[PDB]
Amino acid sequence: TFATPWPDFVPRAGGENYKEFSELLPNRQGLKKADCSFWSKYISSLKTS
Amino acid sequence: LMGGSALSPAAVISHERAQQQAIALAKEVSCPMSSSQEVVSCLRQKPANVLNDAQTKLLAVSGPFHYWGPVIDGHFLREPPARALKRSLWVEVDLLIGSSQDDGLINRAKAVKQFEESRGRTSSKTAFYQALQNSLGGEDSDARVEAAATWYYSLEHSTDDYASFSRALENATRDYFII
Ligand SMILES: *[C@@H]1O[C@H](CO)[C@@H](O)[C@H](O)[C@H]1NC(C)=O
Repeated sequence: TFATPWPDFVPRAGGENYKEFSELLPNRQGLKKADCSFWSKYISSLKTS
Repeated sequence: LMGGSALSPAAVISHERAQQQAIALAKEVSCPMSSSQEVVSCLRQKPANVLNDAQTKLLAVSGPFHYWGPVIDGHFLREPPARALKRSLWVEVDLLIGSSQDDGLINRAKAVKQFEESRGRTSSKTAFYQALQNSLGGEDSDARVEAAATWYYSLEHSTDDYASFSRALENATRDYFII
């Protein structure tokens, strides 16, 4: 009962939660999932092929 | 111009494809393959139903580059249009252009599926999407563009369901053949 309850990083689709250090401390869900699919899934097929 | 262009990558099929597409036609019905004057001299006397049978057997696969379409001819088209759109200036005609959101090449092949459902060919749908995915890159089907664009529309789930794979394929073709 001091702030919002932090949820743990569930390594799965529909999860991957984190905490945004703003005034309300909200629970977001998925950081840079557009851009961390770019460097991790696009280029990882371009670099090996 | 409604839902179409003079720059869309099926508006001018080439001699590599158009000569192949009639060679592909003469294999369907029992027509002789000798030369140009013999792949027409059977088809100049075929009944108009069995020749439109051989369109549905052939257009249900192989995708948009294997559509029938215009060919560059020296008295009608001096150049492919991407260069030829700059080769034609000082002519005045206003343009009101525009597509729909519903214009998909699955949707333009809605009547193609109906005869394929009539005789019954469930393999003429999963072979149609990959042949559409084969055409999704360049006209030569370069893997460097086909693997690049299949990431961007995120359709690498042709495994269990045709829910997201059939929709996001229509997303991809419409933003390169239409819009
Ligand atoms: C196709 O495009 C629309 C555009 O509004 C988008 O909402 C939709 O999610 C796209 N389809 C897929 C399967 O991503």
